[PDB]
Amino acid sequence: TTQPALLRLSDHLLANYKKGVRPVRDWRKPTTVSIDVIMYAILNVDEKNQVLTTYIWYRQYWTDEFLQWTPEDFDNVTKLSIPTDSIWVPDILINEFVDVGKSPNIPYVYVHHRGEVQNYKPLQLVTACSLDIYNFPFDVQNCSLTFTSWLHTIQDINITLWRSPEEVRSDKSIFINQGEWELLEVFPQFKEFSIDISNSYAEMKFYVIIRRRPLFYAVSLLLPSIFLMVVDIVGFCLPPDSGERVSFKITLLLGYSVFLIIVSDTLPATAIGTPLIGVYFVVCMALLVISLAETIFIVRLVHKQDLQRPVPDWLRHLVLDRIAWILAVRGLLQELSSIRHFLEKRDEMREVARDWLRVGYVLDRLLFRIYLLAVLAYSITLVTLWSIWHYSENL
Amino acid sequence: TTQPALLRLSDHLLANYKKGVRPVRDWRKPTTVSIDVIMYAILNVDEKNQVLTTYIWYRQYWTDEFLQWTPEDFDNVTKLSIPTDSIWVPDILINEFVDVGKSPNIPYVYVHHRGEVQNYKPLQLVTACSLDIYNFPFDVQNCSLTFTSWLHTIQDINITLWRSPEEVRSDKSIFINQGEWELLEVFPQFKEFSIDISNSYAEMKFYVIIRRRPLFYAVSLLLPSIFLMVVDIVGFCLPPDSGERVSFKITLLLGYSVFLIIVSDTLPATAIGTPLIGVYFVVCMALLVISLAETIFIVRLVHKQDLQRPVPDWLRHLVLDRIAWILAVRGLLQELSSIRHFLEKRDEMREVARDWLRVGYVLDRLLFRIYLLAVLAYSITLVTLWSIWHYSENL
Amino acid sequence: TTQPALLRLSDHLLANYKKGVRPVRDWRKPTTVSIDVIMYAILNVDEKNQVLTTYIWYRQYWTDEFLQWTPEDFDNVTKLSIPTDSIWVPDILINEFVDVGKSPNIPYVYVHHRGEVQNYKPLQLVTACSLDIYNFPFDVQNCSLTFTSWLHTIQDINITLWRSPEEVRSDKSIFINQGEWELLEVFPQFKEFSIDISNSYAEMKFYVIIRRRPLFYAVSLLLPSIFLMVVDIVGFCLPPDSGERVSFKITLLLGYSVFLIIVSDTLPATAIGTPLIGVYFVVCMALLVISLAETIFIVRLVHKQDLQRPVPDWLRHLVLDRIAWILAVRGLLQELSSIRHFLEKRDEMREVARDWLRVGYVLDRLLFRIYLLAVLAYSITLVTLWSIWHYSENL
Amino acid sequence: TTQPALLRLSDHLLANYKKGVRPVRDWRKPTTVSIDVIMYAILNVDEKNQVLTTYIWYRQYWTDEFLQWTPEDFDNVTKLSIPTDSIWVPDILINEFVDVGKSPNIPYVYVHHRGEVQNYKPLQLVTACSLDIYNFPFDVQNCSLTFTSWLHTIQDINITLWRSPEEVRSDKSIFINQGEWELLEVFPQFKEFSIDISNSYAEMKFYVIIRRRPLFYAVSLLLPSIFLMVVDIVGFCLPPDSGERVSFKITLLLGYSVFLIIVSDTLPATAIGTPLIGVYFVVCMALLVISLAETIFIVRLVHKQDLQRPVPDWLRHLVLDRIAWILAVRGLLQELSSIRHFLEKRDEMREVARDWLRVGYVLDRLLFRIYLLAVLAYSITLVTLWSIWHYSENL
Amino acid sequence: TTQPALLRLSDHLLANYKKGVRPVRDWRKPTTVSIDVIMYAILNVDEKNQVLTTYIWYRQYWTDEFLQWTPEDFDNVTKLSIPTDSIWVPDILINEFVDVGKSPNIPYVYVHHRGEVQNYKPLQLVTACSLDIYNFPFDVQNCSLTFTSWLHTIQDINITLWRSPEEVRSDKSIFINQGEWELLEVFPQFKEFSIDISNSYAEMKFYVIIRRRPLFYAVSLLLPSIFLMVVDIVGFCLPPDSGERVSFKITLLLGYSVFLIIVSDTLPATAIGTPLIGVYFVVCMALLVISLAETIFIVRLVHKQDLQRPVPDWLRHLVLDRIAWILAVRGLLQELSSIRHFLEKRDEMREVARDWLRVGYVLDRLLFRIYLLAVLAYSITLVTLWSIWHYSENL
Ligand SMILES: O=C1c2cccc3[nH]nc(c23)CCN1[C@H]1CC2CCN(CC2)C1
Ligand SMILES: O=C1c2cccc3[nH]nc(c23)CCN1[C@H]1CC2CCN(CC2)C1
Ligand SMILES: O=C1c2cccc3[nH]nc(c23)CCN1[C@H]1CC2CCN(CC2)C1
Repeated sequence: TTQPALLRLSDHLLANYKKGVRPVRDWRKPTTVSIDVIMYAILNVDEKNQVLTTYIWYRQYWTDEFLQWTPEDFDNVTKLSIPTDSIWVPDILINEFVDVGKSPNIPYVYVHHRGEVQNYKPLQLVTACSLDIYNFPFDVQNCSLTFTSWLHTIQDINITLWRSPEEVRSDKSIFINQGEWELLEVFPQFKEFSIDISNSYAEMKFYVIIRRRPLFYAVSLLLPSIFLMVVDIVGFCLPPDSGERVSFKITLLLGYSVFLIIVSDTLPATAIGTPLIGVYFVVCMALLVISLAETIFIVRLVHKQDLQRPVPDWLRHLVLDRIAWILAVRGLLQELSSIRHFLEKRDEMREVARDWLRVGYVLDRLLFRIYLLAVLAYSITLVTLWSIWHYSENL
Repeated sequence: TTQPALLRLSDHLLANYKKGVRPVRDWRKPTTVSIDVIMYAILNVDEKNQVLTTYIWYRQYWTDEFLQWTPEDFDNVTKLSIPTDSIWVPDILINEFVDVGKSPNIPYVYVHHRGEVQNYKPLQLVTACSLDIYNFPFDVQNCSLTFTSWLHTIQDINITLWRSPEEVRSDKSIFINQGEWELLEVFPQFKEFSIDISNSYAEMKFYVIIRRRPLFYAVSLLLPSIFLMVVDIVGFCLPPDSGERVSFKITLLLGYSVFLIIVSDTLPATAIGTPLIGVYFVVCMALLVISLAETIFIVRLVHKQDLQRPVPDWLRHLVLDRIAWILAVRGLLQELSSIRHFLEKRDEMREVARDWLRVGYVLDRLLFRIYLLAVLAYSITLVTLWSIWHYSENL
Repeated sequence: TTQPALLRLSDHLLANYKKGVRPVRDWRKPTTVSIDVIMYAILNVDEKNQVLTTYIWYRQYWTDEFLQWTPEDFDNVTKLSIPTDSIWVPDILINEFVDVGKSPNIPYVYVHHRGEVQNYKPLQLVTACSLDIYNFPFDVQNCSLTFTSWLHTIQDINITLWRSPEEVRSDKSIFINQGEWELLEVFPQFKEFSIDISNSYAEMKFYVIIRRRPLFYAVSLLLPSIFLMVVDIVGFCLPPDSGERVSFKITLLLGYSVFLIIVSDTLPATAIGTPLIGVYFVVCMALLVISLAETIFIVRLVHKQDLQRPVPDWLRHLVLDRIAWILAVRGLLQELSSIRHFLEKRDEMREVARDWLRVGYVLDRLLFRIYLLAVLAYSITLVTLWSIWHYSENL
Repeated sequence: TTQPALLRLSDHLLANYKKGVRPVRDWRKPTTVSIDVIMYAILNVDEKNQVLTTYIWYRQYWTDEFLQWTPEDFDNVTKLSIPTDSIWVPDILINEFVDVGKSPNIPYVYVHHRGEVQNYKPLQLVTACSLDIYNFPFDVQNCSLTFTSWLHTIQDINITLWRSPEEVRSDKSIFINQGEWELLEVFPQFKEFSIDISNSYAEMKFYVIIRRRPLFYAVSLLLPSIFLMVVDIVGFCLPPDSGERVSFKITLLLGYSVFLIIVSDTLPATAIGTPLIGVYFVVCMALLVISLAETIFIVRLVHKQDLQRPVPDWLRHLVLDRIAWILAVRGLLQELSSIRHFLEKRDEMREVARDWLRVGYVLDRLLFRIYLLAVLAYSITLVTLWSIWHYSENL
Repeated sequence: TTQPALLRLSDHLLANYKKGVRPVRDWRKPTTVSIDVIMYAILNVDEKNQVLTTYIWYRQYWTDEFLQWTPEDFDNVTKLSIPTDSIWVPDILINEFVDVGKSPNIPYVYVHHRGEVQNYKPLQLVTACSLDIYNFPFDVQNCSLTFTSWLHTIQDINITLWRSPEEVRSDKSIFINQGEWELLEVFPQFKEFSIDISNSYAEMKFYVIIRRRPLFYAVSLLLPSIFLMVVDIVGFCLPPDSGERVSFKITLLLGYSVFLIIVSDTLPATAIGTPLIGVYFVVCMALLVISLAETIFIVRLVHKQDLQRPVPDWLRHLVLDRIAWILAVRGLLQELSSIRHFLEKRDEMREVARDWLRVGYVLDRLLFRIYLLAVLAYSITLVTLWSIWHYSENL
C-alpha cells in the first residue's frame, strides 16, 4: 500500500458515503448545527422600499457520524479538506430575504476525526427591515435576521451557538468605521416557531442595532435652516413702506421655495413618512404665509380711502381681539380767496393719510412673538432629540 | 445486515426509482397535487408598467406509489428526507409571471409511508396586475394569481386545496403590517381552462385584495392643497387697486405652479391615468386662470379713457349677461379768469375717473361664488371617497 | 413482467436513444418543425433605444422516428411525458433578440405513437424594433419577429405552421386589454434567407401591428395646449399701455416655458425624433416670440421723442410693407404774459404724444391674423391625424 | 448491421474521442482557427463611462483530426451535426469586455469529412471604447475589437480569416439603417501581442468606424440657438430708457438660463468633456453678461448727479480707451421777481440732464461689433465642422 | 501503441488523479500559490455608496505532485493543456467584494513536467473602498485589494509573488490613459491575518493609488465661479439709488441660486461629505446674504423720516462699532406773503433728505473689504491645494 496518506484517506472515507441521508446512526437523536456570524460592512439602507444590504462572514459546524477514522493508521492525520458536493449540507437559509444570492460558493469544507465538520462562507444579504423615518437626523434602527431550517423540524435540526452570547454581542474587530452607519449591538436569541398545531421549528434571531452618523448631514441641512431664520430679522417695522416689504417677501417666499424642491428630492421619501423636521419646516412656512396674508390684508385696508373702516364695527373687532389675546378788484380778491381753499384741501390730506398706520405696527409684534415662540419650540425639540441620540448609546 | 436504518431505507427506495415516469401504477388514474400559499410581505407596487412584487410561502403534497414501505422492517421509521433531484416533481408554474426566479431551491423533500410526498418552498413573484389609478388616495386593488400545470391536462394533474377555503381566506398570522399596503382577503377558486376544442386544463385562481394606507400621503398632499385655498381669501375686493392685485396673482400663479412640477414628478404616472384629485386640481387652476383673465380684461377696459364703452353696446351686453345668470387791468382780469377754467378742468376728472369701478366689483363676487361652489363640490367628493374607503372593509 | 406500463414503456424507449442524432432514418429527408405563437401582453415599449418587451405562449411539434411503439403491447397507452434532456430538441431561436432569457424551461415534453413530439413553453422576449416617433399621439407600429434555425439549412429543418394563417391572424382570446397598447394583426409569412452563394435557410416572419390608446394622453397634453391658447385672447388692443402688455408677456413667456422642461422630460425622447406636435409647439412659440419682439420695437420707437421717424424713410418703409402684404405795471403785465407761453407749451404736448399710436394698433391685427391662420392649420392637422388614426383600423 | 447511417456514424466517431486533447496528431503543428464577424445593430453608445453595446454574428472553423471518415462506407454522408459539449472548442474570447454574456449558446456544431469543424453563434458585447465627445454634433468614432486566445500561444493557436480583408471591409447587407449610428468601415488586422520576454500571442483587431446622424439633433439644439440670437436685435439703442433695457435683460438672462439646466441635463456629460458648442455657448453668455455689466455701470454713472465725472480723469480715461481701440407795490414786484428765478432753475435742468447720454450710445455699438464678430466666428466654426463631417465619408 | 502523444499523455495523467485531495505527498509540507495582477482599466468610481469597479488580468502558479512525467517517453512533450475541472484548483478569493462575478471562466490550464501548473484569468471586481470626498477637485485615493484563501490556513496555503515587488509597483504597459483616473502605484505587501487565538491565515494586500485628472472638471465649475465673482464689481456705490441696487441683487440672489440646484445635482453626493469648495461656496453666499441684509436695513432706516435716529443712541452705536473695528390791498399782500412760507417749506426738504446717505456709503466699503479678504483666502486655498496635487506625484 505505497500510497500518499491524503489520497488513501479520501478513498477510504468517500468510497460509500451516500449523500442524502441525514448523517446519524439512530434516527432518534437529532443533529445539531452551531452557527456564528461576524459583521463586515453595511452597503445600503434604502428607505424607499425597506431594503437593507449587509455583508457578513459565517461559520457552521455539525457533528458527523460516517466520517470517523483513527489517526494511528493514516499517518497521524487530524484534519482533511473535502469537496462540499460529496457530503451532506444542511439547508440553513435565512428568512426575510429578497434576491438572495450574489455570493460565491466555497467548494471545500473541513473534517476532523469523530465527525467535526466545519464550513466558512460569506453571505451578502438583501433583507426587508421596518425602518422608521421618524427621528431622521438621529435614528436608531433595530433590524432582525432570522436563521432557521426551511424543511427540518426541532427533532431533526437544532441550532445552537458556537461562542456565548456575550462575546457575540460585542464584536467590532473586523467592522470598518468609514460609512454613515455605526454598529451598536448584535444580540442573539433562540426560540421555537410553530404556527399550526402540528410542526415545531427551531429559530435563531439576531437583533442588529445601528445608528446614523449625522455630523455631515446636519451641517448641510440645519445650518441653512438656521441661517435662513434671519428673514424675519430683516423684514421688520415697515407698515407704511409695505411696498418694499411686499417686495421683500414676494421674492423670499420663492427664494427658498425653489430649492424646497431639491430638499424634498434629497429626502429619502418613505410612504410612512413623518419626520419631526419635515413637519416643523412645513408649519414654519404656513405660519409665515399666514403672517404675510394678514399684513397684505392690513395694508390693502389702510392704503385706500377706507380709513380702517371708522364705522363702529372695528370697535367690536378690536374688543373681540382684545378678548382673544386677553369791478376788477372784486375779481382780484375773489381769485386770491379761491386758491387758499384748494391749498388748505391739499395740505389737510397728509395727517389724515398718516393717522392710520398703527394697527399693522401693533399686530406685527404679536406675529413676531408667535414666530419667536415657534422657533424656540423648534430649538427645544432639536436639543432634546440630540440628547436622546447621545443617551441612546449608554446602554 | 448491520447497517443504519436511514441508509438502508434510502438504498432500498431509490435503488430503481427512475425519474420521469409519472408516479402511478395505472395510467388511468390521475395524480392530484394539493397546494397552500401564505403571504409574507408586499415589496413593490409599481404603477408605471403594472408590476406587482410579492413574497409567499408554499406547500405542495402529492401521493406517490413507488415509495411505499413497511415501518415494521426498517426500525419504525415514518418520515424520511430525500433529495429533490432523485424523484418526480410536477411542473406547477404560476401564470402572469415576469422575470420569475430570484428565489432559492430547497434541495430536500419529505416522504411518508404509502407515498405522501411534501415540499416547502418560498416564491418571490413579479406579476402583471391591472392596477387602477382611479381613486388614488384610497384605492382597493384586486390582483390575481393563477396556478396551473404548464403541460399536463385535467386527466393527468388535478389541483385541489390542503385546507378549506375559509381558513385560507383569513390568514394574517405571518404578514407584517409595517408597509403601505394591508391585506384584506385571499380568496381561492378552482376551474377549468380550455381554449380550443381539444385540451382540458386545471386552474386555481387566488384573488388578493389590498388596500392602501393613506394617512401619511394625505397630510403631505391634501393639507397643502387646503392651506393654499386661502389665496382667494387673500386677494379680495380691489378693482381700483388692481395693480397690487395683478401683482399678487402674477406671482401666485407661479408660486404653486413651480412645485406642480415636483407634484407631477411624485405622482406614480400611469398611461391610463385619470385620478379624481388630478382632474379637480387642474380645473381648479383653469377656473382661477379664467377668473384672472376676466379681471385683467375688466381693469384694462376701465383703466383707459374708454369709460366702459358708453355706447349702447354695453347695455346689450349687460342685458344678455342678466339673461345668462337669470389797458393793464384788462390783462390782469384776463389772466385771473384764464386759470380758473384750467383748475376746473383739473378738478373735474376725479369723479369721471372714479365713476367706472363697479363692474369688476360686481363680477368678482359671481366669480367667487363659482369658486365656492367648486371647492364645496371638491370637499363633497373627497368626503364620499373617504366614506367608500371606510366602507370597503366591512365585507 | 409484473411492471407498471409507464415504467416499462420509458425503459423500452429511452434505453438506447442517443441524443445528438437528428432523428431520421434516411439522411435524405429533412425534419419539419411546426410552430404556433399566441400573444399575452405587452410590457414595455421604450422609444429611447428601440426596445420592445413581449410575452408569448408557444408550441412546437416535430415528427420523430426512434420513438414508435405499438399501443397493443404496453397496455393501450397513447401519450407519454418524457424529460426534455433525454431527446433531441431543435435550436429554433428567434432573431432580433436582446438579452434573451428571463423565462423558465419546461422539463417535460409529450410524445405520441409514431413520433409526434410536442412542446409548450413561454417566451419573454426583448427585441429590437424600429419605432417611428412620428405621429406620436396616434402611432401605428409594425414590429417583426423572425423565427429560424441558427445552424441547420433548408434541407435539414423546415418550419411550417400548425394552424392556417387566417386563424392565426385574428387571435385575441387570451390578450388582456388593460394596457396602453392594443393588438390589431399578427400576420405570418414564410420565406428563405440566403446571403452568400452557398447556404439556404428557412425563415418565418410574424408581423405584429400595435396601436396606442391615446385618450388619457390627450387630456393631459392637448387640453392644456388648447386652454393656453387664450393668452392671445387676453393680451389684446393696448399699444399705449404697452407697459402692462410687456408686463403680461414677460411673465407668460416664462409661465409655460418653465414647465416646457417637464413636458420635454415626459416626452419619450428619440434621437430620430420629429413629432408633428413637437414642431408645431415650437413654431407656435417662435411666432409668438417674434410678434412680441415687433411690438416691443414699435413701442420703443414711439415712446421716445423720435415721433415714428417723420423723415421720408418711413414713407418708403410703409410703401414697401404695403407691397409686401399687397414802471411797476410794466413788470406786472410782463409777468402775466410770461406764464401763458409756458402753459401753452405744457398743453401742446398731449396731442403730439397721442398722435403716434396707430402703427402698433394696425400691425397687431395682422400679427393676430397670422396667429389665427397658424392655430387653424394646427387644428386641421390634428383633425386629419385623428381621422387617419380612426381609419387605420378598418383593414 | 441494420442501423441508420447517422446513428452509426455518431456511434463510430464519438466512441473514444476524449475531450481536452488539442486535436492534432503531432504536437509540433499548431491548429488554426479562422473567424468571421458580421454586424447587425448598435444598441447603445453611453458616453458617461465609455460603454459600447454591439450585436454581431460570428463563424469559426477549425481543422480536426480525429473525426475523419470515408463517405463510401456510411451511406454517402458528407455533413453531420454533433453536440458542442462532446468535442474540443477553442477559448477564443474577445478582449476589452465588460459584463460579457447575455447571449445564448448553440448546442450543435457541424463537422465535415477530414475534420472541417464549423460553428455559428451570436455575440452581444458590452465593450470599453474611448469615445471623443469633441465634435459632438458630427463625431466620427473609431472603436476596437480584439480577438485572441486567452491561454494558448502563437505556436498553439493561430487566427486567420475566412474571407479576404476587402470583402470584410464593406459588409452592410444585414445592418439595419434605422438607428442614430451608421456603419462606415470594419477593417481587420492581424499581429502578435507579447509583453514579457517569453510568451508570443496571436491577435486580431477589428477597427469599427461609426458616424452619427445629426439631422434630428441639429433641429432641436441649433435652431433654438440661432432663433435666440435675436435678443441683441431686440434690445438696441436705448441708453436713456435703460430702465426698460435693464427690464429686458434681467428677464432674458433667466429665460434661457432656466432651460440651460435641461440642456446640460440632455448633454451626455463626459468627465473628459469639452464640446466646441459647449464652450462657445458659454463664452457667448459671458460676453453678453459683461456687456450688460458695462451698460448697467454706465447708466448708474450717468443717472445720478455725477455728470459723467467732469473732472479731467475722464479725459484720461477716454484717451486711454482711444489708444486701446486705436409799500405794498414793493411786495408786489418782489413776489413777481421771486418766482422767475425758481422757474428758470426748474427749466435749466432739462438740458443738463439730457447732455450726458452719448457714452453709452457710443460704447453699445462697439459691444455689438464684438458680438457680431463672435457670432460670425461661431457660424464659420459650425460650417467648417459640417464640412469635415461631410468630407469624412469620401474615404 | 500507435497513438498520438497528446492523447496518450492525457490518458496516462488523468487516469486516476482524483480531484479533492490537496496535491501533495506528505501532508506536512504546505503548497504555495504565487500570484500576479496587472491593471487594465478603471470603469466606475461611485462615491454615493463606496463602490469601485476594476478590471485586472491575473496569473497563478502552483506546484503539483501527481502530474510528473518524463519527456523522454511521450515524444519530447514539455507543456500540456488540460481542462480546469479535472484537477485541483485553490480557492483564492479576494476580500472586500460586492456582487463578484460578471467574468467568464477559462476552461483550460497549462501543466509542465514536475508539476508546474499555471492559470490565466480576467477578474472584473466591484469592491468597497473608503473614498474621501475631501479635496474633491484633486483627490488622491488609496484603495485596497486583499487576496487570501477563504478556507485554508498558513500551514496549508501560502501566497508569495511571481515577480519582485519593484517590477510589480511600476506596471503601466497595458493600462489605457483615456479615462478620468490615472494610475500611480500598485504596492504589494504580505502578512498574516489572525483574529482568534487559534487560526493563522495568509494575506496579500495590494495598495492601489489613483489620481483624478481635473482639467476638464475645473473649466466647467471653477471658471463660472471666478466669472460670477464680478457681481460685487457691478453693484457698487449706490446707497441713494438702492432701489436699483435692491433690484440688482434680488435677481442675482436667484440667478445663480437656480442653477445651484443643478450644481448640487452634479456633485457626487456622499453622506460623509465636506468638500473645501462646497463649504467656501456656502459661506461665500452667506456673507453676501448678510451684506445685503445690512444694506436693506440701512436703506430702510434712512428712507423714512427717522433721519438715522438722531437720538443719542446712535452715538453709542457708532462708538461701540468704532471699538469693534478698532381793505383789498391787505388781502393782496397777505396772499403774497402766504405762499412764500410754503415755497420755503418745499425747498428746505431737499438738504434734510440728502444729508443722511453717508452711513451706507461708509459700511459698504468695510463689507467689500471683508469680501476681498474672503476671495483672497479662497484663492490661496485653491493655490495650495493645486500645489499639493502637483507635489503628490513626486514620490
Ligand atoms: O412556510 C411555511 C408554511 C407554508 C404554507 C402553509 C403553512 N402552514 N404552516 C406553515 C406553513 C409553517 C411552515 N412554513 C415554514 C415556516 C418557517 C419555519 C420553518 N420553515 C421555513 C420558515 C417552514
Ligand atoms: O493577462 C496576461 C498576463 C497577466 C499577468 C501577468 C502577465 N505577464 N505577461 C502577461 C500577463 C501577458 C499574458 N496575459 C494575457 C495577455 C493577452 C494575450 C493572451 N492572453 C489573454 C490576453 C494572455
Ligand atoms: O470569516 C471568518 C470568521 C467567521 C466567523 C467567525 C470567525 N472567527 N474567527 C474568524 C471567523 C476568522 C476566520 N474567518 C475568515 C477570515 C479571513 C481569512 C481567511 N478566511 C477568509 C477571510 C477565514
